[PDB]
Amino acid sequence: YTNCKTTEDGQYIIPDEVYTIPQKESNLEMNSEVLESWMNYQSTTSLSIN
Amino acid sequence: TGFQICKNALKLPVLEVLPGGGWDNLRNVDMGRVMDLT
Repeated sequence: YTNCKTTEDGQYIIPDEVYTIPQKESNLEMNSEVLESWMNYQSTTSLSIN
Repeated sequence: TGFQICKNALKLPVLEVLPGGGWDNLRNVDMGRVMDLT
């Protein structure tokens, strides 16, 4: 670190023997999946004998 | 060949995207600079 070399954006100090290509890339992927099932069964039998 | 003097004087960021570097066309990637940047 003799030369106190810095990345051009001024963010980080780097050793004299390396160089940085700035590729400031971000990837986002959000996947949401909702499954809802509802089954309602209702029965009613009624028998009357007189 | 460092820009730290100018940063000390001007207090500005350096344009980080610069020509003069080598370009591997097969792999499409940057490699060490060819032209001199002072």
